Amino acid sequence: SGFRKMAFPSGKVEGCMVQVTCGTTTLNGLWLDDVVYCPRHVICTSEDMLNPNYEDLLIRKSNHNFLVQAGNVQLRVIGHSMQNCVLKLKVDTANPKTPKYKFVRIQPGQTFSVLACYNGSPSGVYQCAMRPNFTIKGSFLNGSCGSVGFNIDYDCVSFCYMHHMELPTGVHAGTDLEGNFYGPFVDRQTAQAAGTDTTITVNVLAWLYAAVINGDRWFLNRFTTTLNDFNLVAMKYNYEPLTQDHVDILGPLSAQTGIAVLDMCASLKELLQNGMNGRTILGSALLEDEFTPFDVVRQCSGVTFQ
Amino acid sequence: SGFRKMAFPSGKVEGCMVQVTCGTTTLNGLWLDDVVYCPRHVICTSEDMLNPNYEDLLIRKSNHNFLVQAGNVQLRVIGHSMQNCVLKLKVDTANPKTPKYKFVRIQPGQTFSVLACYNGSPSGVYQCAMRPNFTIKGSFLNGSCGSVGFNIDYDCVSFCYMHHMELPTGVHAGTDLEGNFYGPFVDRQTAQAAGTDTTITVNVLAWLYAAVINGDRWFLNRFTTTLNDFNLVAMKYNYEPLTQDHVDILGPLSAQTGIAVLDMCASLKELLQNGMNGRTILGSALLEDEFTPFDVVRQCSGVTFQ
Ligand SMILES: [K+]
Ligand SMILES: [K+]
Repeated sequence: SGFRKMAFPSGKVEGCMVQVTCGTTTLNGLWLDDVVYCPRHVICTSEDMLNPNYEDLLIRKSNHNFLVQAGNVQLRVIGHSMQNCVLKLKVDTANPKTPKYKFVRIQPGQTFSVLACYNGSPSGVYQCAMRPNFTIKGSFLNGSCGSVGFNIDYDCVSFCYMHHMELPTGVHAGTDLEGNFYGPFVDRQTAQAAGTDTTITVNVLAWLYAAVINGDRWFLNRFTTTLNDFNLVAMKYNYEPLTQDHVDILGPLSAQTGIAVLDMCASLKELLQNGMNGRTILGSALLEDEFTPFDVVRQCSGVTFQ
Repeated sequence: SGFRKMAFPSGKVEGCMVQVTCGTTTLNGLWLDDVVYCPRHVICTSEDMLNPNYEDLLIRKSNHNFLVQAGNVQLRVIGHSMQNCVLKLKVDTANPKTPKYKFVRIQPGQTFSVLACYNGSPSGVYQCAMRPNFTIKGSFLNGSCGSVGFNIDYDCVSFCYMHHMELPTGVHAGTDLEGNFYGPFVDRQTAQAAGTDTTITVNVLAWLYAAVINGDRWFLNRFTTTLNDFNLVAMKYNYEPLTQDHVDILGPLSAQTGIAVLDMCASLKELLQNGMNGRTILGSALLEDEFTPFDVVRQCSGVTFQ
């Protein structure tokens, strides 16, 4: 049946993307009801970016400083405010294509779909994980800022990411839709180090379950382990600790397959210690960690969105 | 920066997906204007599937044998015809969300986005390649049939694939939207072997260029090669021949990077012979072959879709 990096359908988000311009900067905004959300660094000039006082930069701004274009339609800005690192432009028109939505702060490990946009227009869609160091390994270019990450549950878009910057290492950083950065990052052009990145253990386990559902059973072994003994081995290979909450979320998959989580953990332990011996799991020679337990179920069970 | 399996935005295709039921079988249909396209095997019972006479099975069908549901709206079937292996159901309502579209027959190695659907509702979107043996390595479950593959150019959806079946090996086969199978496959439950699958060489090269654009240069070596000497090594590793046309299509990327195609070929030759020495290219320990030269440009240049 197969297994792919599978993104949510993008239709609901496509109709919310607009172009926002201020000064010398154009980037993307999210148009929901009569508000457009975008990164507040759009108000900065190059020189402002080095040490911006945003409260003061925004006071000196007027509604007429902001050009918002939805397709070939100018939206008139009739108000502006700042929530943390997000700019909220109140416009004269509610988006008639506003979907059901919420703003959610995700945790490291968790995944989301990215609708990469330039000039308010979608370029493509791909699946991403919030890395344990609060960066994402996206595919983004100049002008991508304001592009959002999202999950869909039924008909409800949960927006969890807005793109703000690329770090020097070529990885990406941003906020929830309430404007709070994931990670120790600030929207200021000043050197800022990403933490060291670790592997998302719960996701590697989820993917091993995916492999079992798709037939691959060679890595299942006769050994077992305790959670603590597993985490001790994990730590040494730069894997995130496995928590009881992780074990619980892997429940549905353990039930579906009949293999218990601690059994799978022992299977992973061996994989970490010995390697794969030039074998592949779901076409991969590396252990893949950008699929959550929910992602595997959704794909392996055929969950749909309406 | 960054490089991902990036799918086209799915919005334009989402609004064309419907549920088609006949007998006890439910699968997906593509609703364009007042026609719904779906696999004709929807008219077969399990017993019919072993040796179907489609002309005769269809004569014995009436419009009222087909239930089409678009969301919670029943579309009334008022006509039916068969074009090769695709069923065309004429319905009472033109799709108000019909996009600009064409039907295109793609070639092996070319890529496309898949909107996996169940019960006329989208589950997810992912990027696919037409394998050299005319199969696709999709992620599809029971009820996925009628799901389509597509590219977008500007505002125009080019439909290139409709899903019909999974082979025993777990790979997938289907038709263009005129109903002609890609490959030597038939919509009959009778043993059908996929040809031996080879690696899409031009795509591996395109991806190596992507890797260079993103920094990775460790695999660039001091050697060069002729096209023929390359193809001799390629053949031995189950790689498709590299043609002059392939060399020409890689031109833009060779220009962008400054590395000539035959130089990159030599870099690949060594990778094939020695392996990767536990190193990775764009996060991968395997050579990836599901990105075309165009795909790399689009993603690395930031092409957008109206
Ligand atoms: K600016
Ligand atoms: K070389």
